Amino acid sequence: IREKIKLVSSAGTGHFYTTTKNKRTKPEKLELKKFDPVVRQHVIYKEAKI
Amino acid sequence: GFEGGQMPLYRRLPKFGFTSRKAAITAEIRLSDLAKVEGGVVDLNTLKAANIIGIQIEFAKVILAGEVTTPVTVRGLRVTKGARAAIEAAGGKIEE
Amino acid sequence: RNGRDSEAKRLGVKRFGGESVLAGSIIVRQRGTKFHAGANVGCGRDHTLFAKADGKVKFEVKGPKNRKFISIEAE
RNA sequence: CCAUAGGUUAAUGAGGCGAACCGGGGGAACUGAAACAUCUAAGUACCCCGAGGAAAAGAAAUCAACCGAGAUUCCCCCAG
RNA sequence: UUUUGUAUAAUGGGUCAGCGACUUAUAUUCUGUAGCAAGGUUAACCGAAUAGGGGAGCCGAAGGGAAACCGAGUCUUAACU
RNA sequence: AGGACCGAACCGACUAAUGUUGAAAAAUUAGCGGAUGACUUGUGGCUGGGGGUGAAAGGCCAAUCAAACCGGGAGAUAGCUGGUUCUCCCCGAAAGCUAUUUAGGUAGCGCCUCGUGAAUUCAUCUCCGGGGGUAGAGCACUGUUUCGGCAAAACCCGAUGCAAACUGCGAAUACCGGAGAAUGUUAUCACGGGAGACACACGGCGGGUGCUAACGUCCGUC
RNA sequence: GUUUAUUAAAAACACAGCACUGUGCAAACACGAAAGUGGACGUAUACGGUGUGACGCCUGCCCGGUGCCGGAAGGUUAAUUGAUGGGGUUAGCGCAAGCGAAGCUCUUGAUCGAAGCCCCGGUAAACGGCGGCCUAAGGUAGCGA
RNA sequence: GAACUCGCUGUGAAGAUGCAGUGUACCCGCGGCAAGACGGAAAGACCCCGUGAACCUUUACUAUAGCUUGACACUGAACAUGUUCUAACGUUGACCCGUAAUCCGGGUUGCGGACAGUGUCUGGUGGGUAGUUUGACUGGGGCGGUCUCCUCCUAAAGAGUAACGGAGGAGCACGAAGGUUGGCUAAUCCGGAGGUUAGUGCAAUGGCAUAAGCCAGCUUGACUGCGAGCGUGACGGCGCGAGCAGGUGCGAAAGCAGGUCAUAGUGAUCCGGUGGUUCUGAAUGGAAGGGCCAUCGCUCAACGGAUAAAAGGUACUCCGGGGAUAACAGGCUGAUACCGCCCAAGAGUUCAUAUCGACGGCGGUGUUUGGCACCUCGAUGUCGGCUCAUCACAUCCUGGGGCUGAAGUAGGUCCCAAGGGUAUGGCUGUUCGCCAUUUAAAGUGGUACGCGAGCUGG
RNA sequence: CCGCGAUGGUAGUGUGGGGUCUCCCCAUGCGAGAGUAGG
Ligand SMILES: CCC[C@@H]1C[C@@H](C(=O)N[C@@H]([C@H]2O[C@H](SC)[C@H](O)[C@@H](O)[C@H]2O)[C@@H](C)O)N(C)C1
Ligand SMILES: [K+]
Ligand SMILES: [K+]
Ligand SMILES: [K+]
Ligand SMILES: [K+]
Ligand SMILES: [K+]
Ligand SMILES: [K+]
Ligand SMILES: [K+]
Ligand SMILES: [K+]
Ligand SMILES: [K+]
Ligand SMILES: [K+]
Ligand SMILES: [K+]
Ligand SMILES: [K+]
Ligand SMILES: [K+]
Ligand SMILES: [K+]
Ligand SMILES: [K+]
Ligand SMILES: [K+]
Ligand SMILES: [K+]
Ligand SMILES: [K+]
Ligand SMILES: [K+]
Ligand SMILES: [K+]
Ligand SMILES: [K+]
Ligand SMILES: [K+]
Ligand SMILES: [K+]
Ligand SMILES: [K+]
Ligand SMILES: [K+]
Ligand SMILES: [K+]
Ligand SMILES: [K+]
Ligand SMILES: [K+]
Ligand SMILES: [K+]
Ligand SMILES: [K+]
Ligand SMILES: [K+]
Ligand SMILES: [K+]
Ligand SMILES: [K+]
Ligand SMILES: [K+]
Ligand SMILES: [Mg+2]
Ligand SMILES: [Mg+2]
Ligand SMILES: [Mg+2]
Ligand SMILES: [Mg+2]
Ligand SMILES: [Mg+2]
Ligand SMILES: [Mg+2]
Ligand SMILES: [Mg+2]
Ligand SMILES: [Mg+2]
Ligand SMILES: [Mg+2]
Ligand SMILES: [Mg+2]
Ligand SMILES: [Mg+2]
Ligand SMILES: [Mg+2]
Ligand SMILES: [Mg+2]
Ligand SMILES: [Mg+2]
Ligand SMILES: [Mg+2]
Ligand SMILES: [Mg+2]
Ligand SMILES: [Mg+2]
Ligand SMILES: [Mg+2]
Ligand SMILES: [Mg+2]
Ligand SMILES: [Mg+2]
Ligand SMILES: [Mg+2]
Ligand SMILES: [Mg+2]
Ligand SMILES: [Mg+2]
Ligand SMILES: [Mg+2]
Ligand SMILES: [Mg+2]
Ligand SMILES: [Mg+2]
Ligand SMILES: [Mg+2]
Ligand SMILES: [Mg+2]
Ligand SMILES: [Mg+2]
Ligand SMILES: [Mg+2]
Ligand SMILES: [Mg+2]
Ligand SMILES: [Mg+2]
Ligand SMILES: [Mg+2]
Ligand SMILES: [Mg+2]
Ligand SMILES: [Mg+2]
Ligand SMILES: [Mg+2]
Ligand SMILES: [Mg+2]
Ligand SMILES: [Mg+2]
Ligand SMILES: [Mg+2]
Ligand SMILES: [Mg+2]
Ligand SMILES: [Mg+2]
Ligand SMILES: [Mg+2]
Ligand SMILES: [Mg+2]
Ligand SMILES: [Mg+2]
Ligand SMILES: [Mg+2]
Ligand SMILES: [Mg+2]
Ligand SMILES: [Mg+2]
Ligand SMILES: [Mg+2]
Ligand SMILES: [Mg+2]
Ligand SMILES: [Mg+2]
Ligand SMILES: [Mg+2]
Ligand SMILES: [Mg+2]
Ligand SMILES: [Mg+2]
Ligand SMILES: [Mg+2]
Ligand SMILES: [Mg+2]
Ligand SMILES: [Mg+2]
Ligand SMILES: [Mg+2]
Ligand SMILES: [Mg+2]
Ligand SMILES: [Mg+2]
Ligand SMILES: [Mg+2]
Ligand SMILES: [Mg+2]
Ligand SMILES: [Mg+2]
Ligand SMILES: [Mg+2]
Ligand SMILES: [Mg+2]
Ligand SMILES: [Mg+2]
Ligand SMILES: [Mg+2]
Ligand SMILES: [Mg+2]
Ligand SMILES: [Mg+2]
Ligand SMILES: [Mg+2]
Ligand SMILES: [Mg+2]
Ligand SMILES: [Mg+2]
Ligand SMILES: [Mg+2]
Ligand SMILES: [Mg+2]
Ligand SMILES: [Mg+2]
Ligand SMILES: [Mg+2]
Ligand SMILES: [Mg+2]
Ligand SMILES: [Mg+2]
Ligand SMILES: [Mg+2]
Ligand SMILES: [Mg+2]
Ligand SMILES: [Mg+2]
Ligand SMILES: [Mg+2]
Ligand SMILES: [Mg+2]
Ligand SMILES: [Mg+2]
Ligand SMILES: [Mg+2]
Ligand SMILES: [Mg+2]
Ligand SMILES: [Mg+2]
Ligand SMILES: [Mg+2]
Ligand SMILES: [Mg+2]
Repeated sequence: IREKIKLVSSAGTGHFYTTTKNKRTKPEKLELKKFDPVVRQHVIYKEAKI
Repeated sequence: GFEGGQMPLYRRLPKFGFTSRKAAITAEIRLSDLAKVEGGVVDLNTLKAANIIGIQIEFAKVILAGEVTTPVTVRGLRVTKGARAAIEAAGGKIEE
Repeated sequence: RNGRDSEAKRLGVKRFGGESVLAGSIIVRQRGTKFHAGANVGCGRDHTLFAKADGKVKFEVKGPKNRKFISIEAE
C-alpha cells in the first residue's frame, strides 16, 4: 500500500533519492534537505513520481 | 557449467561491459622493441616492417618495459611518462 | 499444522577470554545486551560486540546490576 | 470470307541405362535444450529435375577507409 | 553381480573352442621428458626432397579499466588516511 | 406367398471332453445354429497406412494392428539394467551438508589419492584464561498440584510435589584461546593433477517419534 | 440377421418403423493442392447427417448454462489509410551558447474499417437439467429393493 | 554353476540336501505318486519409479487444414448520395466444326455479369488434424497437507543438527513511529502501597531505567564517496564495523546521528523502460544502438526462479527398471485380539470366593485387527470348494476326578486326559452365517489363512 | 565495590568394567543444588 517515490534534487542535477510513502494518509509532497553528490551540497529535494 | 539444475554461476551473475573495436587496433611497444626496427626511427610503418606490431594496428604506445640503450627517434606514437624519460636518457627524441 | 522453523543464526561468543583480537573483530553475536560493551569494545546495531582496539578479550562482572561486560585489554 | 485450327508425308533430333562428384525444385523426424513450444538436429536424410568431365562461379552498381586493392574458385590464417 | 547385508530359496552362466567392451580425430589444460630461451614455433604452400625454403600467423615478454584512456601502475572517488 | 417350418449338401461355431514339447501356431470327437437368403461360392477387379475397410469387436488390412510390412534417417535417445578380459607394490574413502521438475541423477563443499610449498603447523597430557544454562536441583518467575490456616472460595501465608517450549541455582564433559615438556615417518595448512561418493547397517550412550513395540523410524556422538 | 479370424455370440451391432436437421441441383455431403469423380444419368414422395429402434398406450415441466437459428440499432474490433505531435540530419542565423527552412529520415497513430464477440430474441425426439427459503424449472404419466 | 543331492530342531539376507547340534542311513535299478527342490516356462501384466512411449479426450497450451470476414488485384461504362448497361469473367443451356468423340478446344447464340470465383493480405472460428505439457516431498502411491522467510523447543551448558516432531508468526508499518537535546517512569490493588508483575507499531526469544518505554522542542545522518578488521555461507550471497574525505542536524559542549530494541516484511539472471553521463559511435561529422551510474517492471509463493505460453484418460495398452516400493505368504513386533492369573466392590435369603467378578493390577499365546518394509517384482499363483491330509491341546464326545447353592435324574464349575471318534441338507461363489433334520459329539487352532508341476474355476 | 554460608552426606557425571539392562552397580577422577552449623 506504500508507493515508491522519487525525491528529486532542486539543484537541477537530475540526482534523485528513492523512498516509499503512504499517499492515502500523507497526500502532501515530501520535501527534505538531502546531500546532492553532484554539486556536493545539502539542497532541498522534492517528491516526484517513480 | 551444469550444477544439477541450480541456476549456474554464469547465469546468476549479470553481464557487464562492451567490447571496444579501437582496442583491437591499438598495440603496446616495449623499450626493448625500439632497437629491433631498421634505421633508428620508430613509427607504425617501421614497427610493422620489423614484425613488432600487426599490419592492422593503427595506434601504438611505447611503455616503460625492458630497456633502451641507443638513441631512437619516436614519431607519431604515444609514449608513457616513464618511457619518455628512458628514451630521452638514451639520447632519443619524441615527435608528436 | 506445525513443521516450520527458521534458519539458525550462529549467535554466541566468537572470541573467548584471553584471546588476542584485531580491532574490528567480532567478540559476541547476541539478541539484546546479554553482554555489555566495556573498555575498547563497541556495540553494533544488532547488539554485536566488537573490538575497537587490538588486545586481549576480558569478561568481567561489574555494576550494581552485576552485568557481564566485555572489554579489550590493549596489548 | 480470307484465314487459322486440324490432317498427311518427309528430314533432323530426343527417349533408356549408369557408383560418386555437381547445379537446381521440394524437404523430415528422432535427437539436443537434462521436460518443451522459440531454437536445435539441418537445408541433413530422403524424393524429384537437369548436366558435365568436372559442375557451379566469374571480370565489380566489389571491398576499403581518405591510404589503397582490383573477376571467380580452392587451401592456411584471422577466430571459436 | 547387486547390495546395509547373500550358502542364500536374489541375478547370470549346460560345457568347450573361437570372437566379444574406455577407441579414433581435432581442440584445450596439467604432469613427465627433450630442444631452444626473452624469446619459442611455424601453417598452407614451394621443394624430387622426412632436408631446405616459407614467420602469414600463434603463444610469451604488462597490467588496470565497461570504455576512452593511462601504464609499473591503474581503477575507484571531488580526493584518498 | 415367406429375411416361413423340419432337415442333408453348403455356410457357421453354442456346450463338453480330448489335445496343450498337439495329428493341428486354433483342431478332433459327440452334440449345436442357419440352410430361397440382409444366403453361399468360383474367377477376375477396386480401395493403401493417420490411410483403407468395418450390420462397430479398435475388428480386419498375408500366422503382424490403439497406426501393416520392407528399406532408410540409424550407432535415435536410454540420468535405466547387464557386462567390462594379464601381474605385483604403496595409500585408501563415502553413503554427509548445501542446491536441484530434485529425491536410485547431478553440482560445489566434506572425506580418498598424487604432486609442490610452508610455520614448533597439528595431536595427546599438564597448567593457565574463558563463555556457558545441559545433567542434577529448585519453585522467586511462567504454568501446574495437594493439605491446612486466613478471608474478600479469590488474595495472602505455612506445608507437598510436577515441567521439552519454567529458572532467584548449577555440574561432569565438550568447545575456544594461551603456555610448557615428551612423543608422533608433517600427523597440520595452502595451492594444483586424478577421483570415488551423496541407498548405509547394527551395537553403545543422549534423545524425538512409535507402545522407553519392531532386525521400526528420525537426529546427535562413539 | 451381424460381431471380437485365435478365451466374449450377448442384453452388444444392424434392422423395418419414428423424429429432428441439412440439402433447389454445378444440391448438401464425401474423395481429391487441382482437373475431376461419387451423391445420381437421382431432383425434396429425393438425397446426406444425427438420434431412437417392430407393435400398442404414450412421450410431462425447464431456453438460466453450452450449441444451433434469427436479428442488427448500440458498444468493442483486423488488414488498410496516415491526420497530428515529437525526434535525427543541416542550408543558414549566431562572435559563442545555441537556434534552425527545405529535403530525406526515425517515431507517434487522428480518421476509415467487415464478420465475430458483447447485446436482443427463438430453439430440448439440440447437449443437458427436473429442490430444501431457493431455482431456468423443481420429476408429470408410468414403473420401482 | 558344480554335486559324494537324507530327517529333525535350531541358525542364518529373516521358510536350509549343503551351516550347528543331533537322529537315521549297506551299493544300484524298475513301476508308481506329486509334498519340497521358494520346481520348468515368460528380464511381473499388479504396484511404484523414469523430468520413458504410444494412442484417446477436452471450454489444457501452442499451432494448423477447412469454413468464414473485409481490403487490394483480375475489374469496366452512364447518374445515383439508385439502378441500368456490356466488353472482362462464369456457364455442369442450345446449336455448329475439328470428328467415327456426353473429353477438350474453337465458333455462333442465350443466360448470368463486374457479381460470382481465384491470388496476396487480414479478423473470426477451428480436437477436423498435429506437436506437447500436465511438479516434488510422502513410513508404497493416491487423497489431504507441505514447499520461501522469522521465533521458541526438540538440540545432549560453544556453533551446527532430522522427522508428514511439538508450538506460534511474516510477505509490513513509520517523514515520524527516524536523528539529537532536554524532560519523564509503569502494571495492579486499596493520596498511599507496590516496583516494571508494565511498555515495546505487529509472533516468540533474548534485551532495555544510562531506559531501547514515554513526552516536547529543533530537525533530515532514513547523508554521498570509502572502509582497518571481523562474522556467516559449497557458492551466488548475507551480516557487523571503528576510522578517513566531503557536506549536514541536534546540543552550551563533550559528543551523538550512514534509519527504527534486535532478530521476519523477500526474488538471481535475462529482456526491456525512465533519467543522468570527461565512455563507445562500422568511411568521416553526427545520430541510432551499446556501456557506465541511478532507478523501474515477477504470490517467477513449486519462493536457487525449466517456457513468453500447457489439462486429462488408458481395463486397448507398451518399454526401461525396482523386492531401493505396495497387494499374497514368510519374518520382526504384539498396541489390538484371544486365553490365563492377582486384588475383592458386590450379587448370590444368610454367605466376596457353589456360580458370577465392578474399580484397578500382572502375564501367556502368536491367534484377530494392525505396525514395520527384512526376503521374493530376470514371477514365491491369489478366495472358496474337491481330494488327501498331518500336528497342537486352550477337550466337542467318550475315560478319570475335586467342589457344588451335588437328594435322585440331570446340570454347573475346575483339574487330569490327545487313544479313538467328531452330520447330511436348503439358501449363497462363499469361508461364515441363518434355517431344516440328525448325532455320543457335530471341538478350537497350526500346517505358504496345509494341499491348482493333485482337480475345479463359482 | 555492587545486598551470605561451611563440614559431612546426597544427586549428577568423564574414562574403564559389570548386571536382573525402560534402570542401575563397581573402580577411578570431577562433584552440585537444597538444607544444616555458622556469619
Ligand atoms: C496377490 C497376488 C500375489 C502375487 C502372486 C504371484 C504371481 O505373480 N503369480 C502369477 C502366476 O502366474 C502363472 S499361474 C496363473 C505362473 O505359472 C505362476 O508361476 C505365477 O507366476 C500370477 C497369478 O500373477 N506373485 C509372486 C505374488
Ligand atoms: K571475530
Ligand atoms: K523437434
Ligand atoms: K533430456
Ligand atoms: K536388492
Ligand atoms: K526371482
Ligand atoms: K593432452
Ligand atoms: K612440455
Ligand atoms: K593501488
Ligand atoms: K501408419
Ligand atoms: K557432490
Ligand atoms: K586434491
Ligand atoms: K547411533
Ligand atoms: K449366437
Ligand atoms: K439457450
Ligand atoms: K527537418
Ligand atoms: K548337521
Ligand atoms: K513334487
Ligand atoms: K457467352
Ligand atoms: K467479384
Ligand atoms: K517417512
Ligand atoms: K510402511
Ligand atoms: K562525517
Ligand atoms: K522448485
Ligand atoms: K498423456
Ligand atoms: K501363500
Ligand atoms: K496365567
Ligand atoms: K458362602
Ligand atoms: K514379486
Ligand atoms: K486341521
Ligand atoms: K464334575
Ligand atoms: K483324543
Ligand atoms: K484353488
Ligand atoms: K510347486
Ligand atoms: K496336473
Ligand atoms: Mg607478422
Ligand atoms: Mg533445523
Ligand atoms: Mg531458532
Ligand atoms: Mg529434450
Ligand atoms: Mg560427357
Ligand atoms: Mg561452366
Ligand atoms: Mg582513389
Ligand atoms: Mg534388499
Ligand atoms: Mg554368509
Ligand atoms: Mg538349493
Ligand atoms: Mg543362486
Ligand atoms: Mg535383476
Ligand atoms: Mg540360469
Ligand atoms: Mg593490457
Ligand atoms: Mg428359413
Ligand atoms: Mg464369423
Ligand atoms: Mg462338429
Ligand atoms: Mg429356426
Ligand atoms: Mg433347418
Ligand atoms: Mg473398448
Ligand atoms: Mg492377421
Ligand atoms: Mg504412431
Ligand atoms: Mg540422426
Ligand atoms: Mg541403439
Ligand atoms: Mg593401509
Ligand atoms: Mg537454502
Ligand atoms: Mg531435569
Ligand atoms: Mg529445562
Ligand atoms: Mg588447547
Ligand atoms: Mg541423492
Ligand atoms: Mg541419503
Ligand atoms: Mg535414508
Ligand atoms: Mg544415518
Ligand atoms: Mg537408543
Ligand atoms: Mg533399522
Ligand atoms: Mg530399536
Ligand atoms: Mg438369430
Ligand atoms: Mg474369439
Ligand atoms: Mg465363442
Ligand atoms: Mg456432379
Ligand atoms: Mg438404442
Ligand atoms: Mg459488425
Ligand atoms: Mg420450447
Ligand atoms: Mg407419480
Ligand atoms: Mg528351518
Ligand atoms: Mg523312480
Ligand atoms: Mg502325476
Ligand atoms: Mg519358478
Ligand atoms: Mg523386470
Ligand atoms: Mg470477393
Ligand atoms: Mg481443434
Ligand atoms: Mg491431441
Ligand atoms: Mg519431439
Ligand atoms: Mg509426453
Ligand atoms: Mg512422487
Ligand atoms: Mg547449542
Ligand atoms: Mg553441546
Ligand atoms: Mg550431521
Ligand atoms: Mg542430516
Ligand atoms: Mg525439521
Ligand atoms: Mg580488508
Ligand atoms: Mg527475448
Ligand atoms: Mg560513423
Ligand atoms: Mg556507415
Ligand atoms: Mg544510453
Ligand atoms: Mg527451490
Ligand atoms: Mg527449478
Ligand atoms: Mg515391463
Ligand atoms: Mg525390502
Ligand atoms: Mg505382509
Ligand atoms: Mg475365581
Ligand atoms: Mg475386569
Ligand atoms: Mg502379520
Ligand atoms: Mg529402513
Ligand atoms: Mg519369503
Ligand atoms: Mg531367505
Ligand atoms: Mg529366478
Ligand atoms: Mg489340558
Ligand atoms: Mg492321535
Ligand atoms: Mg501320543
Ligand atoms: Mg493303550
Ligand atoms: Mg453347511
Ligand atoms: Mg492356503
Ligand atoms: Mg486348517
Ligand atoms: Mg502345489
Ligand atoms: Mg470366474
Ligand atoms: Mg560438599
Ligand atoms: Mg552448596
